[PDB]
Amino acid sequence: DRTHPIPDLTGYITEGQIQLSRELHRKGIYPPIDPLPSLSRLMNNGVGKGKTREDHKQVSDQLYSAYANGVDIRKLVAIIGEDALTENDRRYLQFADAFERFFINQGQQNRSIEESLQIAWALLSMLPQGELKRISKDHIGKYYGQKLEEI
Amino acid sequence: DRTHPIPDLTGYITEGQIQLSRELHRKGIYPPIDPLPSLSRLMNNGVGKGKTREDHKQVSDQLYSAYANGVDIRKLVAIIGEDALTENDRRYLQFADAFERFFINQGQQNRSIEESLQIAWALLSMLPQGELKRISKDHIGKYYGQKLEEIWGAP
Amino acid sequence: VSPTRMNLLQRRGQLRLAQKGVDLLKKKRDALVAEFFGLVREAMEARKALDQAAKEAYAALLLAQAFDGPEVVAGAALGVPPLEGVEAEVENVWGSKVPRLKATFPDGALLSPVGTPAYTLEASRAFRRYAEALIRVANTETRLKKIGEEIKKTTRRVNALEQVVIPGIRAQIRFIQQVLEQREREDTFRLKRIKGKIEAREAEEE
Amino acid sequence: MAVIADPETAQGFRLAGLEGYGASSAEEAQSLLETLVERGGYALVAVDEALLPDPERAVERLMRGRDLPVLLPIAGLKEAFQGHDVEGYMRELVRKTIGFDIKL
Amino acid sequence: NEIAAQIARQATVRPDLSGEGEKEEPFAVVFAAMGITQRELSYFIQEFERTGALSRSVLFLNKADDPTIERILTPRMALTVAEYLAFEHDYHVLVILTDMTNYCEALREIGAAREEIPGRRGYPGYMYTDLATIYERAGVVEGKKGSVTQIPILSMPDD
Amino acid sequence: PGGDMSEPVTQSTLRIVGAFWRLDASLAFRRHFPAINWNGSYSLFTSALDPWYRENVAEDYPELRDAISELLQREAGLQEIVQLVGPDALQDAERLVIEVGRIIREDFLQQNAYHEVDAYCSMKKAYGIMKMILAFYKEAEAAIKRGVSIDEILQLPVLERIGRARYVSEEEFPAYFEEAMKEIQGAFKALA
Amino acid sequence: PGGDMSEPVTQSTLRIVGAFWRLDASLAFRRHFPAINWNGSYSLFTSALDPWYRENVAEDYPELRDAISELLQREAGLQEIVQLVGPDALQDAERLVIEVGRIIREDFLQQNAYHEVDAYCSMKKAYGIMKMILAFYKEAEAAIKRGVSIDEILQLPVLERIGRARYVSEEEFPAYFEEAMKEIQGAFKALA
Amino acid sequence: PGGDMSEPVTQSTLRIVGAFWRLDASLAFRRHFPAINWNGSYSLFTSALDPWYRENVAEDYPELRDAISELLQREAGLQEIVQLVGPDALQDAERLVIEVGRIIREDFLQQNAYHEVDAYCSMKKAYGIMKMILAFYKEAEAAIKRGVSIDEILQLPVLERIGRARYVSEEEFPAYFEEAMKEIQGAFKALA
Repeated sequence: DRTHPIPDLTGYITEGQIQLSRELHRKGIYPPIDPLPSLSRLMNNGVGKGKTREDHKQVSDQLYSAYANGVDIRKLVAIIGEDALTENDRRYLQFADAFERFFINQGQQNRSIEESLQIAWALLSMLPQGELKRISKDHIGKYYGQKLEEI
Repeated sequence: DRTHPIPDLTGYITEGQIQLSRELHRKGIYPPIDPLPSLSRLMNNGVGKGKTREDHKQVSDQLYSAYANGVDIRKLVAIIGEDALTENDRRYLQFADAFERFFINQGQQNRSIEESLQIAWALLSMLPQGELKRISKDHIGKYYGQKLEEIWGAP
Repeated sequence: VSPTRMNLLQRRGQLRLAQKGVDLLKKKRDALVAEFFGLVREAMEARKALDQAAKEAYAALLLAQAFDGPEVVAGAALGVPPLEGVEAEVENVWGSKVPRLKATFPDGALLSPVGTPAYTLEASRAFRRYAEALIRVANTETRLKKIGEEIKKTTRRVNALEQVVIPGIRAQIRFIQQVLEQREREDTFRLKRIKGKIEAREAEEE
Repeated sequence: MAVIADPETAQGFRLAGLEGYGASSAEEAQSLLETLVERGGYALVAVDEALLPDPERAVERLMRGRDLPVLLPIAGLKEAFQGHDVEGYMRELVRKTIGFDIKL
Repeated sequence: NEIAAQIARQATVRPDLSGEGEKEEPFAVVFAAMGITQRELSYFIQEFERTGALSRSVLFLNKADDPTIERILTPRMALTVAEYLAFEHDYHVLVILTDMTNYCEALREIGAAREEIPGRRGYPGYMYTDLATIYERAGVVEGKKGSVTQIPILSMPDD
Repeated sequence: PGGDMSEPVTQSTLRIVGAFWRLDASLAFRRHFPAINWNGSYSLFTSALDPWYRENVAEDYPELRDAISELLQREAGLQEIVQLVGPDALQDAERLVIEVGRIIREDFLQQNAYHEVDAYCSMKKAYGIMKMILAFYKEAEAAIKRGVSIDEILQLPVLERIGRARYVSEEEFPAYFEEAMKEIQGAFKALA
Repeated sequence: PGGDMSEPVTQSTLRIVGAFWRLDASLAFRRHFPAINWNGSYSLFTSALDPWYRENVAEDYPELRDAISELLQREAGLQEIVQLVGPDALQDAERLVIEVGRIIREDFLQQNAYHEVDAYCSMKKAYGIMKMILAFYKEAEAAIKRGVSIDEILQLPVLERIGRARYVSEEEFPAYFEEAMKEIQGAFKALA
Repeated sequence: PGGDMSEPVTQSTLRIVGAFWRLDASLAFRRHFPAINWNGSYSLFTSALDPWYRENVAEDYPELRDAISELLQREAGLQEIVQLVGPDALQDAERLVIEVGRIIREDFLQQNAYHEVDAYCSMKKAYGIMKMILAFYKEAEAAIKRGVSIDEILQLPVLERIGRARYVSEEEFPAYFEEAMKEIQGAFKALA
């Protein structure tokens, strides 16, 4: 219960939270961190030009907005058949599942920030341009190069 | 409500229950005892040979399963219709009707255990042999085939 | 919904109704699926019969225009009238109406009962069987598609129930339960507090 | 009735009281069958699978409100020799109508 | 508040339909505000002076920055004046009590300061009798012409 | 308070009274009076009164009352199917029961208190109304057994007589009843 | 406490304030900021301010505002439908409503608080953006009426123009707005 | 009180115990004993207990256990279609995984407490049975990929043999296991 007094009152004092999901644990994922209900308030002071790579904040934003659509498309696929789709709903289901299976489920290994961003761009590349309307046009011309065939 | 404290603690302490139902009551059935949510927790130890007849337990189990099936089929026929059901399903339907009209609705009579088993077997015989999957073959050969006679020509 | 005891019991009634309706819909779907798999076999059989009956008309039309006259067939086709007696019968299958072809299609009532060419005669008898088998395939496949539509409709309904209504009712129920427990706890704290207060005051006056 | 096939068989269907035609192009077929159905004086049609496999992606947009003229695919001149694969069509129909690959 | 002001502006009896009586003298509005805010009070006063009904209206204002325990007296004073006017000078009075929720707040406060046994949600146990001593001061009397008509306004807390 | 049937006073009363008449807010909102919730009410005197009824009202009154109660219970059973599949999906053998439920609920139970002739109602009047309602039901069921569609049954002009029944005065009522009975018989034997 | 609006402080505040800006967690879980639930909020001041808008923003500003609000209300209504049947089970009008609703709430209601430009937005800017969105809606509606499908509507190039309108600075927004009206007109006029 | 795991005592218990063996009634209804549901249950001692297994049982025991667990997961993640259509209409690999799930939950998990040999089992017996089942599943998968049908494979004479390993004594198990693995390899060359 996220509304029980303990996590509730703790939520008003801290600067964010990392919430764990029981579904990802059932699926075998580890560390089962589901990114929607999680938050980090102080993130913007620590990332950006001259602190991490330049594309950090916008990559995060676009990744978040893309994964959020996959969850709800995958939700309605569970009511009506998986037949009702377009070219792009296939894209979003595929992105959501590849996300849960490669970005989150990292195992016990220690990834730097650079290879983390590399995986993130490889996961965004399996969407066309134009849908990535959260990032600007320049560093997508810069970083759209690698695709996920690197595992 | 079966979550009110009184029936809740009584369920903690006792060994089962006999649930009366409003539906059987309003349909003119007495005593309106509802077999599906009722349960006796120490029944297995007091039935069988040396205590009652040796077919008691399996007969009760078969009656229970057949009644549940018939009830659900009665709910389904309202949307599908009796012409679109298999033959065994129509049998189950007619069995459930005769069950709640002869077995349950007994009135103010005093039935012994042998007469109760008679009526039970007469009802089970409405179904086809071979659908009776909880009873063993010997009991079938020994009691199956009896027809409703004492229940309509005799009180 | 206002949180009370009456509302709570009503929500529990609703949840029980929903589950006992889910299983009923599942059983209806099972019967539909039986009908569907019974139909598909005869449908592919009628399609095979059509396939084989196509070879007869094909054989008749190949050597007719080739071995016999190439233009006599065109003349006879322009001669024989077309069909406008193709009225279609209405049919209901599981509470919905589908068409059923009942084309009149006479046999001897049309032009040239026994006529001049040798292959144009027997060929005209072959497209008879061609059309008949074709309309049989039509009548079976239309009902097949209808039953499939009803099956996917029932599936959609079942999933809608089991993943939208039941969780919503469970959440409502637990919220109401929390409210009621909270109020009971508040009132008992208040009672204990007043009891102790008056007892302290009375021990003061003894 | 009607059939959009090779005109070489369409004349046989003419012999069979059923007008037919075609020009071996999907585009003209799906264009003038619009008129054909707006001139919907017939109970059914037939079309070779080659000109278009599924006549619905052609006519469903106009077959709203009406259901009497039914559309179904038929084999063509090429398949008449080699034959048809009934199972391919039946399986590709059942897969969509029930949502799974079945009967293996 | 808009509905109440509209009713007050438009209300009238129809004696051509009953046939009896032909006087059609207007109502005299008694208006009691308990815990009213400046916004709603401004709206009410401007509406009343627009329709020209201040010359025959009595007002008992208890704003939200006024003391709370005063609200125990406002309804009783308003209804005393209303009863007097009606059953002594044959007026037809229309009483508008602008918020009873605030009255119940003040009641609960003074009751819990005194440490009684509280009722359903802390509200005192005598709230029914207390509200009845206010509402039941209305109606028409045998052998007199006046009348007292009440339109309480309350705000269901969570709808 | 709050219309809560789980307060302590209503519970204390439930275990003392012999009859219990339950009002419901839904039928009350709809202006449908007496607004007695049939599902939750009951009476414990219905057995000890049967002699008085058989001697003072009509020899077969208990059986008619029991038939009506069984019909209402069956209709309440079908409501749980209607609520999830819709009323137009039932077999006509079931739409008949739902429609007879509607007819009973709005032509027998519902009663006008301000009408100078439906305010009070005798007991032989109620006997007659029940008798002809269930007579029509039995006939229309026999009809559906013969492939009669359900919709044309719901258009027979005798339903207006059955609806106007409860506005007939107590001394006019016997003629109205003896006419409506033969009319209901004819509404089916004549179509043949 | 639980985000529950029935708690005493909230219920006591709602009786004295003039506006009630309700936040929502669901809008913040998908990174839609400022995450205000436009269905549950209200404002009692909006009427006294119209004589100010008519002189200081535009004479027809209230009409724009009311039309935008009505569009949001309609899409909120019919999305409950689309939840169970998907967007293909509803006609082209509802599809257009849904797409314009997405456009409204992703190009007008959202506001990046950390962007060097988007963080602050004037009134003329908001008027211009509402005007663009409504112009496109009317044009696309006439078009879908006269026989263009939805896909060429969604593949238009002017949508990228409307989408980036909030990132254009204040002092150069008027020229962008004039050009954008030009293009909204010309992408449909050259589209017959 | 009635099986709700959310009550305070169960919630307080689940915060300190390391394993939660979930007995179930439905399993006992279909004569599956001991009625432990392998879906709700869980344990937290495995990760710490791996080395004792790697030393005292075998060097690949954790891998075999992971394989059996994933196989059961696949089998259970497929119950919707097999309830919709039935087993005998499935594909090849799906029918294979269904039958292997059955072989598992009928020859490995199930145990007869009244039998005079199966009542107890060593660890090496369990390891041997798991290795047998994994070998058979590998061979069956390769054969079905090769072109054999399932109906031959379900009639192989070694199914009754692998289904009989529950009832062999602890002394006569090792040689039994060796020859059974030999035969499992053997029937494969017939499949190729």
